[PDB]
Amino acid sequence: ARAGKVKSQTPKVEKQEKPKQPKGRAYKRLLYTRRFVNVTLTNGKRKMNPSPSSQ
Amino acid sequence: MGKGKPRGLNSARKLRVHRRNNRWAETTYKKRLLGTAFKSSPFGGSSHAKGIVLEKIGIESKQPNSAIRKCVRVQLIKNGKKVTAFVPNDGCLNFVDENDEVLLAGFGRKGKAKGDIPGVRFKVVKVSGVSLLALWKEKKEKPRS
Amino acid sequence: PRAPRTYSKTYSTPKRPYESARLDAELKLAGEYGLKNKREIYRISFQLSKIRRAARDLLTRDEKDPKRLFEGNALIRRLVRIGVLSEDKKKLDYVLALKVEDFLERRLQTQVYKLGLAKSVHHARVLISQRHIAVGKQIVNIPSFMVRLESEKHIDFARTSPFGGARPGRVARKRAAAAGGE
Amino acid sequence: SDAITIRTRKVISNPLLARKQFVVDVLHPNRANVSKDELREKLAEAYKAEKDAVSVFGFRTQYGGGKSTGFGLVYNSVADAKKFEPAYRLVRYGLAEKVEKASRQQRKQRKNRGKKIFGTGKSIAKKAARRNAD
RNA sequence: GUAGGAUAGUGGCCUACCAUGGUUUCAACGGGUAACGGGGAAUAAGGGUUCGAUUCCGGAGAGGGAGCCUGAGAAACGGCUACCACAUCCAAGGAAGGCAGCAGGCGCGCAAAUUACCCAAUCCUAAUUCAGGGAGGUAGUGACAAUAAAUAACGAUACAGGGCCCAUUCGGGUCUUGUAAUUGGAAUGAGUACAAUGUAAAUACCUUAACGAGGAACAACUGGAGGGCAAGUCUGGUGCCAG
Ligand SMILES: [Mg+2]
Ligand SMILES: [Mg+2]
Ligand SMILES: [Mg+2]
Ligand SMILES: [Mg+2]
Ligand SMILES: [Mg+2]
Ligand SMILES: [Mg+2]
Ligand SMILES: [Mg+2]
Ligand SMILES: [Mg+2]
Ligand SMILES: [Mg+2]
Ligand SMILES: [Mg+2]
Ligand SMILES: [Mg+2]
Ligand SMILES: [Mg+2]
Ligand SMILES: [Mg+2]
Ligand SMILES: [Mg+2]
Ligand SMILES: [Mg+2]
Ligand SMILES: [Mg+2]
Ligand SMILES: [Mg+2]
Ligand SMILES: [Mg+2]
Ligand SMILES: [Mg+2]
Ligand SMILES: [Mg+2]
Ligand SMILES: [Mg+2]
Repeated sequence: ARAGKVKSQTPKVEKQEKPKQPKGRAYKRLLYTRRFVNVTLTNGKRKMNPSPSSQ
Repeated sequence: MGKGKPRGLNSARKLRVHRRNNRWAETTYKKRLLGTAFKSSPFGGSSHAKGIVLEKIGIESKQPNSAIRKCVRVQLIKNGKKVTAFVPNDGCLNFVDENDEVLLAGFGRKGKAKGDIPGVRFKVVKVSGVSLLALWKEKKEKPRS
Repeated sequence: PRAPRTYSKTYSTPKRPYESARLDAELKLAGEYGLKNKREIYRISFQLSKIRRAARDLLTRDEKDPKRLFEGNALIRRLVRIGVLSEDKKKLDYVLALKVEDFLERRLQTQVYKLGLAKSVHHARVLISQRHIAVGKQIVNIPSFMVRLESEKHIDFARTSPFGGARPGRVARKRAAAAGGE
Repeated sequence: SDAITIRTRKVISNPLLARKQFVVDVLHPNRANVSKDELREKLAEAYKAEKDAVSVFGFRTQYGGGKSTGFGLVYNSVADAKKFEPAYRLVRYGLAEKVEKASRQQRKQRKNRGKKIFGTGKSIAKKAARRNAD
């Protein structure tokens, strides 16, 4: 089309029934854990949202 | 060099005058003074304006990126002036339709163009009392025709 | 027509949003002293900021001369009462550098955890929220209470409710009922 | 268990109004809420006043049961209490009766109507009756 | 200026007669203001800049402009008289009007609430303890703005991370942490609800009995995820399109 062709063309994938990421302070706690407590692995450098290791 | 401006202890009025004079080179200040917004500027120096959709018009974009930018020729209600409002997101123009009331907003640049869409200054926000973004989302539905 | 009830948009956002290091620091602070948001941190900063400003102002006049002497002294006293300032440090120029961490540490948030009671910061907070903990014999349920040091020894579990041990409390009752039925 | 530990803080004797006015302070340990009648009774027992001339208001309990902090007066007599205390208070107590009246708006309307007419209404009525034929 | 007139009184306020002054580049005069003035507001190193219709103080106005009665005090508009502009009621001869009080409607607009409850407070007026009061308060609507903070917490068992008595290979795991529709005991007020509190009467608050949490809920949205700038070289759909 020549008026929002792309929105109509895509396949609608459905929201997966995943568990709630808890609200308020819980989230903050989780974030903290992710950051400073657990300490993510680094070959040389830190990274917040890593990739599946590939090109 | 004493550097232009009078540094005397009683040279204050003159200084003030000079400052005032200078003020008329500053563009924003000038605008504020003369009421360019109140005398021109399709809107009445306002945030928004309701306007009637006269027709749907695809406008060809500036350069680099090449496309048709699905704008609308809007007639503002309060003044009677005629402007061109870009319509955001996928489709959206269909939703807007034709001869509808349409609540416009400024595009962002305190007047002026917005990037690539030449001769275009306004976002359509609401069409006949809803909201375009909302419509696009389908979080809220249109009130029929 | 009565009078405008006054307020302050007290607790103020930083001037840049995404100074990454700063953000990280904030997060760390939150983790340490179990906060719901950066908002709390900001508030704390503002509180401290004001104090710092006051100190600066005082300094900008001569210590010996009057307002500086008195007002500053009063401020120092207040700080001491709050329990952020130490007893070694009561020289105004010490207030100047108090730090937000110290402020955080003085909360009824942490003064539950520091005195045992809870076990694990968040838990303490939850307890405070849920109508336990009475600083006097009057039930505080604000986490950001700021304990008075003079009344830190007096922090107990509530006269009423469990843990203090007046009533067992709802789930327990249900269990008892079930047992009875059985 | 509790014993309704009542106190009477800030006692101002009032020869002008003919009363003892004061802050009622009261405790609940494990009971919750004191009740007004009970408070009055307690006051009477204390002061040798009788509920009839005791008169209490305000309060709002502290927070987390425990305490309550209202305002209580003990008049020099029942009669005195009656002729000084506002009517609402009396009604609350039970001493006086609730004053049965019309709605405020309605009253206003009535007043307006009255203003609109002149002299006695009897004449007006008569006139209306006369018209009735026309 | 002189004299009168007037005014409660000063005064070119007005009249008579005379003099030719008076203001001005230290911006007079004129024009504009999407200008009522100030207290103040926003911003906030210091200096500033912008805003001030709007809770207090002043000033104006009651559709416009005029005129006046009464009165200590009005050039009053919830007084009158006129003309203009707008409009109502009519048996056509004539009458009545003025929300920029409150509520409400249209209208305009991007843009703003109930035709509610009462004098209990606050104060006000009178012939006045006693009446009245859309001044004022009380709720209603209200994400204007502001403050305070719930949206699980502690277990156990079950699978993994960390200290390690010793590292002939193990491993107990003696000690501490995170993950599982396990499960279990302990609260919770958001809801509801006798009561009692409040209150003018009510609501609502605070106080309580009773019920009310286990992912199906007693469910957090908004924006973003190349840079500026916190965070995806993930997967597909697209293929100068639509965005
Ligand atoms: Mg190109
Ligand atoms: Mg309780
Ligand atoms: Mg004279
Ligand atoms: Mg102004
Ligand atoms: Mg004006
Ligand atoms: Mg003003
Ligand atoms: Mg205006
Ligand atoms: Mg005023
Ligand atoms: Mg009008
Ligand atoms: Mg007038
Ligand atoms: Mg009126
Ligand atoms: Mg008036
Ligand atoms: Mg009105
Ligand atoms: Mg609004
Ligand atoms: Mg009012
Ligand atoms: Mg509401
Ligand atoms: Mg709560
Ligand atoms: Mg999202
Ligand atoms: Mg996006
Ligand atoms: Mg994306
Ligand atoms: Mg980045």
